[PDB]
Amino acid sequence: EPEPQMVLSPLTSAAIFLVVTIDSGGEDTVRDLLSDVASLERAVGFRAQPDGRLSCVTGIGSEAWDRLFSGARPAGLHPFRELDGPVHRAVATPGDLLFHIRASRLDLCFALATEIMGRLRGAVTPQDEVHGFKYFDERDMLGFVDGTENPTGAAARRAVLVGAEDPAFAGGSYAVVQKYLHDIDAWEGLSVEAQERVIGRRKMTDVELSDDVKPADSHVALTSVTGPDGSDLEILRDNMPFGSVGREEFGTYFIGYARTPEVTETMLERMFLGTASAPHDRILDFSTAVTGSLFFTPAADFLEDL
Amino acid sequence: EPEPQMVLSPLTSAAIFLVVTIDSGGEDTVRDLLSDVASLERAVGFRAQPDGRLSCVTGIGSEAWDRLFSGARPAGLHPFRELDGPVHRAVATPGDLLFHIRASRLDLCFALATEIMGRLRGAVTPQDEVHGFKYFDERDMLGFVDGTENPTGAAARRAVLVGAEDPAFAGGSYAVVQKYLHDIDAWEGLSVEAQERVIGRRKMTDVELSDDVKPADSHVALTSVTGPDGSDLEILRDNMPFGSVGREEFGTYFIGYARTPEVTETMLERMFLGTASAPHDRILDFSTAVTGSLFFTPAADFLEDL
Amino acid sequence: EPEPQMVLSPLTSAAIFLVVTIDSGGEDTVRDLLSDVASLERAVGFRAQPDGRLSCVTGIGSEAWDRLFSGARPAGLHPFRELDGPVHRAVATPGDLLFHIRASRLDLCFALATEIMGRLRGAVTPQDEVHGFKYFDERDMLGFVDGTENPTGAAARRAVLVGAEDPAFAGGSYAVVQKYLHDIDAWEGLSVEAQERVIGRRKMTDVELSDDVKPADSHVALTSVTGPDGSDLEILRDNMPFGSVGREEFGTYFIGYARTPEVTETMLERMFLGTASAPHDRILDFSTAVTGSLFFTPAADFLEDLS
Amino acid sequence: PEPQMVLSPLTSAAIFLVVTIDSGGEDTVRDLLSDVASLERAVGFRAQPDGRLSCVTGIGSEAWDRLFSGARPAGLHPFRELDGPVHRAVATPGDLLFHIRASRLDLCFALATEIMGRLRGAVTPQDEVHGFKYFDERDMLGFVDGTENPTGAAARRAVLVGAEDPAFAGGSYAVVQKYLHDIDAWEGLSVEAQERVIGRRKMTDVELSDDVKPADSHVALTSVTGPDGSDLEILRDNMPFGSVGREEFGTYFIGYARTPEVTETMLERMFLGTASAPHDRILDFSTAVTGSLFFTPAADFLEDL
Amino acid sequence: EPEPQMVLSPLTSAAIFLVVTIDSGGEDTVRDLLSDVASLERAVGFRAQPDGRLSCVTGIGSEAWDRLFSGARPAGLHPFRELDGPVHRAVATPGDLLFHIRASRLDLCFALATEIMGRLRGAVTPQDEVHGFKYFDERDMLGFVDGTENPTGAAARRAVLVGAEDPAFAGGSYAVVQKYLHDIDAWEGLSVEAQERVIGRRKMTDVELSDDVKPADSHVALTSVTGPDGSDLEILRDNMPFGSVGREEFGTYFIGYARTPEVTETMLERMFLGTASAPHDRILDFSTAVTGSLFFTPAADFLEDL
Amino acid sequence: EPEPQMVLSPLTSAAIFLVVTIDSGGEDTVRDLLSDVASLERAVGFRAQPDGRLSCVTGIGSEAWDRLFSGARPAGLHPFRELDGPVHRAVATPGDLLFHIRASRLDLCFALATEIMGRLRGAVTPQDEVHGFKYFDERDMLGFVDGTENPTGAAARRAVLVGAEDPAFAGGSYAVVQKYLHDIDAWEGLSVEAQERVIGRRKMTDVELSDDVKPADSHVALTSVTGPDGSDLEILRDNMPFGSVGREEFGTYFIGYARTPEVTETMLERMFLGTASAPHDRILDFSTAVTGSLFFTPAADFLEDL
Ligand code: HEM
Ligand code: HEM
Ligand code: HEM
Ligand code: HEM
Repeated sequence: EPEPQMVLSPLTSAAIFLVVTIDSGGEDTVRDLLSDVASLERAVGFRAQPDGRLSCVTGIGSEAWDRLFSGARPAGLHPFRELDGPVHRAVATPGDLLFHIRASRLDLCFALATEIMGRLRGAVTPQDEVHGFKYFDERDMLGFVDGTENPTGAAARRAVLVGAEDPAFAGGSYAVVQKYLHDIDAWEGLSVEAQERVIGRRKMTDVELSDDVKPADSHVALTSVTGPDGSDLEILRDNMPFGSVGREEFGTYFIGYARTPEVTETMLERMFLGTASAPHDRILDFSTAVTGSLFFTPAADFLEDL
Repeated sequence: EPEPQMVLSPLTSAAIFLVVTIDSGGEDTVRDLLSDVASLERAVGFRAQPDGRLSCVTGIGSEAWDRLFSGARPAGLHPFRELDGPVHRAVATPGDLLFHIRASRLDLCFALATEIMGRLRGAVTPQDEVHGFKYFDERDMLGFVDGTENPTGAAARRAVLVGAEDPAFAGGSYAVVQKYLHDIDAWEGLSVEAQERVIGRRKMTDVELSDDVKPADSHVALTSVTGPDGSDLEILRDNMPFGSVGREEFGTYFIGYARTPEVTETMLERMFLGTASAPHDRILDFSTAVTGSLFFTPAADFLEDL
Repeated sequence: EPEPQMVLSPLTSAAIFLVVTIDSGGEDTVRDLLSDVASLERAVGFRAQPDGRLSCVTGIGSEAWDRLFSGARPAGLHPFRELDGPVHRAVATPGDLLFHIRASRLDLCFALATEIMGRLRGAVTPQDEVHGFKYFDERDMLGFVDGTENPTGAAARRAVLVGAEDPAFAGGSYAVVQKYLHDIDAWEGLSVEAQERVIGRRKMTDVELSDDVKPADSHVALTSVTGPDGSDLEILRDNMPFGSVGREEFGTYFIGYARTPEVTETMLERMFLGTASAPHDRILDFSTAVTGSLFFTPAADFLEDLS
Repeated sequence: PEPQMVLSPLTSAAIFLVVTIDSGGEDTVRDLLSDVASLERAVGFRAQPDGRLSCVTGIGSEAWDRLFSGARPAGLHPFRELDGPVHRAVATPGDLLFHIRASRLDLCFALATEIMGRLRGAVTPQDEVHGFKYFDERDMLGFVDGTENPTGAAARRAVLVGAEDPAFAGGSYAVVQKYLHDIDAWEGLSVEAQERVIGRRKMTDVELSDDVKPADSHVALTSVTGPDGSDLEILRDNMPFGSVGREEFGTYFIGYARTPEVTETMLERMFLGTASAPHDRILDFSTAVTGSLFFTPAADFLEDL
Repeated sequence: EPEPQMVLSPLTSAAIFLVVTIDSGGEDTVRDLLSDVASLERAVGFRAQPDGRLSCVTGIGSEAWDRLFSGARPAGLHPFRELDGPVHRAVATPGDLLFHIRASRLDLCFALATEIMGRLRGAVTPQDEVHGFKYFDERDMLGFVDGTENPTGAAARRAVLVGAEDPAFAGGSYAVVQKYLHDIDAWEGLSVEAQERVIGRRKMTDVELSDDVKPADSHVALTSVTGPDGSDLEILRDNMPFGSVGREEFGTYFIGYARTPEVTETMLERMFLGTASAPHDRILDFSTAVTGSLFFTPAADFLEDL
Repeated sequence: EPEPQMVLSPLTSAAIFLVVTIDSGGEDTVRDLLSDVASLERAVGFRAQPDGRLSCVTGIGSEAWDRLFSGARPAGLHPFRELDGPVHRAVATPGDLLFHIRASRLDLCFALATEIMGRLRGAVTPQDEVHGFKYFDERDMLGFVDGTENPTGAAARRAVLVGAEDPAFAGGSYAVVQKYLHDIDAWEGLSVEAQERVIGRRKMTDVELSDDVKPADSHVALTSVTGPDGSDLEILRDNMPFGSVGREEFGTYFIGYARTPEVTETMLERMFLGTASAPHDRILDFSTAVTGSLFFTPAADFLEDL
């Protein structure tokens, strides 16, 4: 079988998100790193066995793919599609490589990132760097438990991993990243009950609102998508809080994995463009996307055979 | 193909056992809960990732099944069979629903139980509620390590999960519960060596007694059962100590999972009714069963498709 | 230099509260136990070094004291004073001995309680037994962080330990216990904002409400007491949640330590009888006291020097 | 007098927050200062036994005059800029210091949010650093950092203001400097060369013998004996920080002492050098980008506002 | 279908290595133990659930196999082959039974070893006993991170477990043990850079040296073996530091598992005898092997069916 | 005030006991180390803040003291007094320096011991080296909880630390070490009840036997000593289990601290020589002392001012 990257691994207490573009004539240096990335992961990771839980997921953008590789392309790989809604906008920003680094400790993440960037120095330009941290009982900056309804086990495997529909890239996945900044002043102006109506779940207990009470423009309502078969379309989210108190930055770093970008994009469209019953996702009234990129995260063996 | 409940999950340091009967005209409320139980489990459980280890196993009694569902019944589902032995008696007590809730912390168990009972309020009558706690190095109230010979891996899967013998209910299991109260005064009257002869294992080291020394009326001897094919008949036990010091209650809450109740019942019969070589299980001379109920724990997907 | 009991020790994740009365002619058996209690604590506790954090605080009631001991009495030792307010009542219930047992694990608590009761069997009658457990991020059954404003360090020592004002009992303390049951249905009927106005603190963040917004009948307002010298009167609280889901019991087991019972009683009076600005503590509209007892917890050396 | 948590040990997470007080912001600041310990408990109690949340509040020299009337701490003055032949220790603006520590970053961030929420519109942020533990108590140079910190009574005598200034007993002086390291240059050296810069073995953290230890090594220059012949000591709570993209690999230096003279003597030896050493060799790989001095008063001082 | 021993389990912080020879007429006692070994493992192990991580891997030597069993032999089972190189020698020493005991605590290891030896007393002669301990961030006595490049997941399973090539012993594995003593005085005489050239990896960061800088006589170079198929030949190593400061013993206890001993032996030959480009492994200039034994570790069910 | 060594620190899960004699003309090297010992402790210890709990207590023997220092001697410092009882003998063995190294991890202990011995190499001869480990719930090799009645707080300070009775050495303490080997075969021949009568406490629960049942020749009875004022004379014990399964070594490494050796010696005399009511300590019927040494552990500042 093909061996996937750690795209199915659970949420950790620390994360580093690193997005870079490949400079002119940097292809060679990048290809060398890509073949050594798993090697670097073990080099750092083994030091903190067995509680370290260091992993790195490497993603490659659409434009970057053509510059790096000859032959077949992943069927669903394309640039992030900008969504200009009536009120809210999902922007597309540059990104060739994604490094999604997770561990139970930030030091492990930072050490690995140092090794990666040390090898890439002079071949890449950094676009974005976010240091994520767990906030209390798995909460986001809005004060709600975040990640509850992530699929697990076989359900996760079927939702995330590329299969027979694109057999040359089986074991791969698609990652969509968006950096969100929150308007905390406005958010804290709402009552808890009002906030619950925005999300679609109880704040403290994380219990889902009943279908009779759950608004149609609530986050949970709009991101609940059924396919033609009537089965649920699911994504795996590894969102992390981040921020800077001085600059009044309180953020959610969104990352979602899916076997096809169509699933994530459908959810994006419902959020930004709305449905017949909802103008847009109410969460966006308190959340601004400042980045937006799409990457293909190939199977581990693909990177190694370079 | 069918996804079982957490019937194969290991012992935890905290547990809540909840047994209720369904009131007249409470069927509708119960069916609604049953479809939401896994949802409630995640809602509470996700807060304490990743060390929480919160799980809930839901069981349905024989009489309750007929009230709740139409169509096929699990082949082995029947009311708990009372055993009136010459000396000791295994009583049958009322119970329609079983909630076997486990976590590494009691708060998680209590929180989930609160949500379940909050939804069931006015539709059910509580019969029994036990808060179990780990006692030293996996000991019971008799001071012996308890659970040692539980099957693991494939052996556990084959012993616990319903398979091809009842294909419509594959992935299900049968749970037998008995609340035992111990006569500690009498037990502590025995020497350690005498106690070892009752159980069939060394007290401190938990090493099994050799076959030449192990009495025929010892607990280990009587609960060791070989089937017609010569293979060992096994059950998975999740026993928890409980008690109240003031009321002089020192208890073992027995729960055993098996793919067919015949296995558990055979062991029960040997214990209470005895064999040709043993009058009864010597453990019963220091243990009184005060409850007795049998439940079928269906596959997770069965509950969800309601 | 007198050695106090673990009355200054922090909150743990598990606790057992045990209240018993001494039967007729049980005095001798009780005195023997009291001299061995610290010994039993070590016997169980040492097994779980160093994360066990097993402790037992032993308290003796007013009536019980006279039955047990011959000489001087602690100056502030008296039976719990029942408070019959216009609406709410703080009941006084029987209790001769208090065992406040804490550890990081319930097994340690249960093991010690077993040894104590095994020695006391036939000499005492159990009045109350509560198994307390930590609830999330130090929350009570009302869903609020509970214990925030407990004094620490020197402030705790000055607030809790008997000193020169009663030198024969220096290193002792006074414990007031009340078992509260909560009306969760009524409580969950309120909005979070309304609940915050009852307590006097933000629910999720545990941040105290500003003085301009904090109601006069809020829990925090009424339990804030300044003495004649203008300094704050403080108590050390070791409250634990408890309950049974089936019987719809959601409880707070209140225990407060102070160097004099006057401090705790003042707070009690303000809660139940009210002030000029407040009828009563709004928390009592959702909380019923079902027990009430006062104990003196002597210095460790006092217990050891028996017989 | 009850001191702040200036004697508390190093934690795995820290937030350093330096702000200046805007014109007419004094009132808002004084209100916060009286509530800071209250806010610390509000957040800290949530994580009660593992959390180890603490906040040390420091006040600058210029800020002190704007905030308070009456006596000043004897040693309180603005950070003294040191213009050495080669290296420079810059002085940058800073009125308030918030040194926030915990075993988890969330606790630090939560407390910082509450503090800044109260100070919004009254202060301007100058610096914000999120510190993290790096392996076995290492700094960005790859050396164990904090080994020779005083403990127990020795720490108490070195850090806490006593009878020499009785009105401010239980207080302390904090010097902060944000350092950025030239990792490329540093990693160009052999381990042995690096050891000669620091004055200790890299892996084992064992101090070099006096026969081998260079006179311009970090350990040599920061070893100071007073007129009484006893060692002059400071308590350091240095934390690594950085951003991989911007090539920032930093040490956030913070040192507590009962008098700033001790820290300043060490600073002078580092930047200006001695007769035997031009300067501290560590500075050849380290650039100070901030420099501020604060007085951290006793806890009761803040509360009685 | 066959259940293997814990040969795939990760490194722990404590270990006991026990090598014994079977005395004349001790076969019967040994066979009885072998059938009870898993039983003894559970008896001790269950006490420290779930963080104990107690395991025991039992190995049987070539000569011992013939004395114990009739019928088929594992295809690759033979005595350890002594290697007399020009300079360095890999000695073969006596060993009939191997007990590889691991846990997160030494007490668990010692307790199990006590029970095993208690049963074997008078039937076996101890040859070697080593108490291993974790040294900082997974380091060996040479001060390098040790075990980094161990295979994981499916790769580990394919490298370690006997399969269809010997179907009667599927689920088994081959263990090679060597006790090494290090010349620390000589080693510490080298600069860090010189030490890095001996190993083939950076000392502190554990990052592998680039192929342009990595010497041909470095440890990593010589133990990197590609098969006829062009794929990498891998072994699973569970090396533990040990020693005594007074007697100047600073040791590495080498143990390597592989599906065939040919893999381990190839690496051994390259180390001791060298290649065309390298005289011998430079690590041996600072390391002396004092024991050398080869064992077959059968599937668990093989031991149980005795 | 004088700063003591970590003689009051609690028991840890790992320990190394190191006893050496000073070779001829080794005094200078030893004095240099003694001044650096605290420095070496911090160098290793700080790496594992804050759970490492690394400490080293350095002790100096009577004969060694005269060779190392001029001026005053500790009042109670003398060679270990051999006790030749009717049945059992407490031997005196050579020892000039004691290093009592403790931590929560063995690696820390081993690392520090390496540094100490590295500095002392060629100036000292090792006499004894023991690696101690925690055994279950603070048990010794006899299976009893060991250390229960150790004094704590002020009581410990008054029992252990030299005070005004010898003001020049205030903050110092006296350490007596004895390596005991146990006859486990004989011990396990006794019933639990018989073992309880030997010790004077219940085996499993660690509860002290009542005075009516406690034998006069029990360990607890003989080591209970009251001074002239009727208060108890106490010592602080840091006993650690050790052993080797192959060589049938199951040991207790006894170390006791006291402000004067008279206390420890009184207990020793009662144990070996007996009283009017007891021939000897029954524990000695199952325990053989193979070493015996007495050391003075000076205040920390004494070592530093060298
Ligand atoms: C009265 C309450 C009970 C207590 C305190 C108790 C305790 C124990 C103990 C100490 C052991 C040996 C260690 C172990 O393997 O777990 C054991 C084994 C066992 N018990 Fe029980 N038990 C009780 C009731 C039952 C009941 C009612 C059943 C059957 C329905 C049962 C089935 C077993 C089985 C199958 C074993 C494993 C025997 C073997 O294969 O070696 N137990 N029990
Ligand atoms: C450029 C950033 C700095 C780094 C990376 C750094 C690193 C270190 C290291 C690795 C040590 C040895 C281990 C230890 O005992 O902590 C040390 C010691 C020390 N450092 Fe620094 N340091 C820095 C700046 C400073 C500054 C600005 C001062 C104050 C003027 C200072 C004062 C000290 C002192 C007093 C010692 C202990 C010396 C002794 O008594 O042995 N350091 N530093
Ligand atoms: C003298 C004692 C030995 C020491 C101290 C030692 C140490 C090391 C170290 C530090 C590494 C690099 C990190 C790692 O991947 O584990 C390594 C790699 C390795 N060692 Fe050893 N080793 C020893 C003996 C052996 C022996 C006898 C074998 C085989 C029979 C062996 C096989 C390997 C293999 C296969 C690797 C991985 C190489 C790669 O694929 O990069 N080692 N060893
Ligand atoms: C032969 C090895 C020894 C073993 C296995 C051993 C074991 C024990 C045990 C199980 C206890 C009771 C629990 C406790 O309080 O710690 C105990 C108590 C004690 N032992 Fe030992 N012991 C040994 C040698 C010694 C020696 C040589 C001394 C004195 C020099 C000593 C002094 C004591 C003292 C003072 C107590 C406490 C007595 C009391 O007040 O209850 N032990 N020992």
